[PDB]
Amino acid sequence: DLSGIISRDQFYKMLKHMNDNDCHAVGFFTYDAFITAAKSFPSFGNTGDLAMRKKEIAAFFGQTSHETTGGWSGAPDGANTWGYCYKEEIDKSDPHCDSNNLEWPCAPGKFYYGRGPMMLSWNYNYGPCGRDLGLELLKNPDVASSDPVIAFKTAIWFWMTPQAPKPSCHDVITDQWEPSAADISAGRLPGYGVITNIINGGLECAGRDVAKVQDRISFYTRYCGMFGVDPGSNIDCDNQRPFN
Repeated sequence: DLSGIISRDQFYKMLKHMNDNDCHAVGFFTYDAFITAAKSFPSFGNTGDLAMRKKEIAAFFGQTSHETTGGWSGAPDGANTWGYCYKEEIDKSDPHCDSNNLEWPCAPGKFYYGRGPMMLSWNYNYGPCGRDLGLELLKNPDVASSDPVIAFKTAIWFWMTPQAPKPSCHDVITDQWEPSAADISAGRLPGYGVITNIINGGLECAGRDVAKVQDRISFYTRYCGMFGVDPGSNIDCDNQRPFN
């Protein structure tokens, strides 16, 4: 299974500062929770040859490490060793409630700020995620940051789920996505860049936030080196139009 693609040793070598006193979610994100969560998504890390499976895992941790990073220029061992420092958004002031969404209504008093490795946010994402995971995330979003299995499940759910016009990150990284004519025109080609685009393209790609994109790339390149895989082509999204 996945344990033969990413070992416990590898997991903690990647996330080598997350259990440091300087981080904020010490002991929360465990290797065991990761392996358990991945079982709800059997194709994740299990599609293709060993190099492809390792590249998928590197990409998943590259992106989620950025979403949860505590890194900066002077962080011990380098900024790209400080993934998984947070388990939820620092700024909790906004409930992230779209009261115009009728399918996934906001539960009164509840806040849908970012939680988990992918920083799942908004009632309209907690809703479908909860539906697909068989969990009451819309009524009780806080479970996404109190239970590390649920936390990882929300991240893997995001990774595996197409949200038109977007393919899933999974499909892109496993060479199962065939770009449309519109994608081609927009410079959206298979690679890590289009995964950044799927996750936060509107705020980062087309050169909108080079710093954030470079941090995403820095984690990914580090992890690819540790796994012994090539990060591949189209790693950046500075020449891609955001999806809509």
